[PDB]
Amino acid sequence: ARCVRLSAERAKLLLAEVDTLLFNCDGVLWRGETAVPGAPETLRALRARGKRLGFITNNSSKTRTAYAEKLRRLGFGGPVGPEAGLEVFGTAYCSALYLRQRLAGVPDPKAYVLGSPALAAELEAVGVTSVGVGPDVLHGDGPSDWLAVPLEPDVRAVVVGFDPHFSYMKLTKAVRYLQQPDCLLVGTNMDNRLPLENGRFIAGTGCLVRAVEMAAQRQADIIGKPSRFIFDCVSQEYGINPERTVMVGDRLDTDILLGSTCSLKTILTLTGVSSLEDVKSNQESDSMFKKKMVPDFYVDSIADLLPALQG
Amino acid sequence: ARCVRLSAERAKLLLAEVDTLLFNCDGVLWRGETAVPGAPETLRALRARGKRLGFITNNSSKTRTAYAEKLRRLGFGGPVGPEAGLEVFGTAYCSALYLRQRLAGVPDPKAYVLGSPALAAELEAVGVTSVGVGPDVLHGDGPSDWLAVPLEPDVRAVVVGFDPHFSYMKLTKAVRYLQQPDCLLVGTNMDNRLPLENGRFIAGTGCLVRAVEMAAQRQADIIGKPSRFIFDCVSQEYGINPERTVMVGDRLDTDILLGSTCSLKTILTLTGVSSLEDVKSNQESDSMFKKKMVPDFYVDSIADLLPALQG
Ligand SMILES: O=C(Nc1ccccc1C(=O)O)c1ccc(Oc2ccc(C(=O)Nc3ccccc3C(=O)O)cc2)cc1
Ligand SMILES: O=C(Nc1ccccc1C(=O)O)c1ccc(Oc2ccc(C(=O)Nc3ccccc3C(=O)O)cc2)cc1
Ligand SMILES: O=C(Nc1ccccc1C(=O)O)c1ccc(Oc2ccc(C(=O)Nc3ccccc3C(=O)O)cc2)cc1
Ligand SMILES: O=C(Nc1ccccc1C(=O)O)c1ccc(Oc2ccc(C(=O)Nc3ccccc3C(=O)O)cc2)cc1
Ligand SMILES: [K+]
Repeated sequence: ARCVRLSAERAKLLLAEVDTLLFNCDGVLWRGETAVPGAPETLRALRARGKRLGFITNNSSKTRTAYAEKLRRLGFGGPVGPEAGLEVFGTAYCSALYLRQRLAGVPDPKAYVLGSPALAAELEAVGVTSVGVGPDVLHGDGPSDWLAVPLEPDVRAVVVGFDPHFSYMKLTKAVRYLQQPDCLLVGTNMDNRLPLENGRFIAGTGCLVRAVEMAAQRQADIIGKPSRFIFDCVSQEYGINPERTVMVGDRLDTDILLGSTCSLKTILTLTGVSSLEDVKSNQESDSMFKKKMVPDFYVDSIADLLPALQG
Repeated sequence: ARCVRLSAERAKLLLAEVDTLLFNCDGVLWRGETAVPGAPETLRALRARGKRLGFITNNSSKTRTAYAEKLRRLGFGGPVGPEAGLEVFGTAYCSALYLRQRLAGVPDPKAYVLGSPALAAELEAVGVTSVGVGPDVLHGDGPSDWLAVPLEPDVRAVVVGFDPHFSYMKLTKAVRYLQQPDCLLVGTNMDNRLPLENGRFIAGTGCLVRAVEMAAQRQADIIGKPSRFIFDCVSQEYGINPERTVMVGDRLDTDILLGSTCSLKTILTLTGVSSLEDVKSNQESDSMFKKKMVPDFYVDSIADLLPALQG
């Protein structure tokens, strides 16, 4: 955990020692719809050497198939056909898995999803009916009118994911549903800001999840990184061996901390949000938790692996 | 800080040593439009005894003048006419004063207010123009469209107050405005829940302010209780003497903590949010901050002061 630059020799040693590599799609492989220069060639070379490539993302907007299509379109060489989805693990699919297990044996389970269409679709495939996907503008002169709005009959969970239609009405409805102790609170991810191309960014799902949490005085179960649950899903379907697996990430609090908590080796790409200066601040601090989110190796871009892989 | 019940004897002695009593309007004096039973008579008796009564509230929805009208309407016996407003101190008015200080020397001052009409009105009286009050529904299929929406040219502050129209578009616009370093971030209050009559509650301004804070990675300046600023505003016009002043409140984290930090004596009314068990948790805990939010006296309702006052 010394944030060593992964030079070609160091990279060759690490690559020989690891037969699986896990990546964060946003900020490592690609930004916006534009690939990080050289990243596609790097991942294709890694597949050529026989290394298993897996993808972990905190984005609830896209399904497994959609993310796989993006990776193939941009030349990261995923398997073609339906099998592609198996390679990518995202908060939407993992949220569906969490609700499948937790609400197992519940008849015709339904949930209030303050989230994207893909999240609702993944839940539907799991069998969880979804309500609340879409706009919910506020109507009423005062609080009583807002609290009077009708609610769906059987809602056993609230899923907070990226919802551009998020409103105070949705927050009030979420609180009302969550007043029942049985009702679960699920947060897709806890990212404060999410990066976009050209150094632009938009507010992160975490802002919504913290708003709902505070309003209901409940602590949500966060499916996404850095929670061990997303790693457990990957481990259930990939059979990950922590000693022989690497996590490539751009965000210290989510990706790198996932690696540290789950005993995976960590590579930090500076293409994305986090910076070497942030690592230095965490290193200097005496807090052990801050020390956890310190990467084993750092690369300017994933493309810096190409010299070793082009061997 | 032993949370002793305010018996009639204790009340008479305490009233003898204190010549000013400050109250929280919501949850102590009244809930909704329904007054706490006997409270109007208590405050009227305090006026008759000569005790100076002042009001501090975290609600940005209501103007100073409107709160005064509520006080006379419900029989709490404030001075009639314009001077009524002098008695009430609220987050809207205090926020306007804060912006008067910070935006002093600014031509045509403007702010993006995620808030009520009353908040904008108080700002307007101070001279600060308001933008964004009202619905701003999100339209557009993706992030680029949302960030392309035009913004007003001159915004030197963003004020996050209770906004029933809060939406992701308003959060994005607030983030964009706060990206300029000069732009200030002001939060009217930081309450997670606000109480309503009938034991129901809705989400608080604090949830919205925390969402904006996280999205902008900025620390908002919180005007409302327990911030020292609201007490300074009260003291500017009242000349508060801590030895002779009491704070009557229903919420430990806001009212009682203001009393402790500003060295005012504290009475807890159980009519509102906080409960004796919460006080017990703070007393038992070894955290010093929890010990700060422990009331000196506790009264079931302010009406239990009437026996001492009817003397
Ligand atoms: O919810 C969306 N749509 C709809 C909802 C209801 C009805 C119709 C639609 C309709 O698109 O017709 C939606 C969701 C997302 C949208 O863009 C985004 C694309 C990508 C991301 C993203 O990088 N996400 C993250 C990445 C890293 C870490 C966290 C996140 C996160 O999202 O928390 C975000 C938004 C557009 C429409
Ligand atoms: O989130 C809160 N609770 C919970 C969340 C999950 C589960 C349980 C609870 C549970 O309280 O059982 C929360 C707690 C307390 C809250 O009041 C507050 C009151 C005042 C302030 C405040 O002025 N703070 C600041 C002061 C000055 C400058 C900046 C700030 C700032 O906060 O930035 C904060 C919270 C609210 C929610
Ligand atoms: O009690 C209230 N507050 C608080 C009390 C204690 C602690 C915290 C808060 C706290 O708000 O954080 C309260 C009272 C009344 C409330 O109804 C409201 C209803 C409507 C609006 C509002 O913007 N309305 C409009 C805005 C734009 C355009 C039109 C309108 C309209 O009403 O036509 C605000 C508050 C909420 C909380
Ligand atoms: O608040 C954040 N920022 C700032 C705000 C103001 C000023 C400066 C900063 C500034 O980062 O300089 C913030 C930082 C990092 C954030 O990622 C996080 C991701 C996840 C969690 C988290 O609890 N993850 C959970 C996982 C499992 C179980 C429970 C939780 C839970 O959240 O309950 C915290 C931070 C977010 C905001
Ligand atoms: K960077």
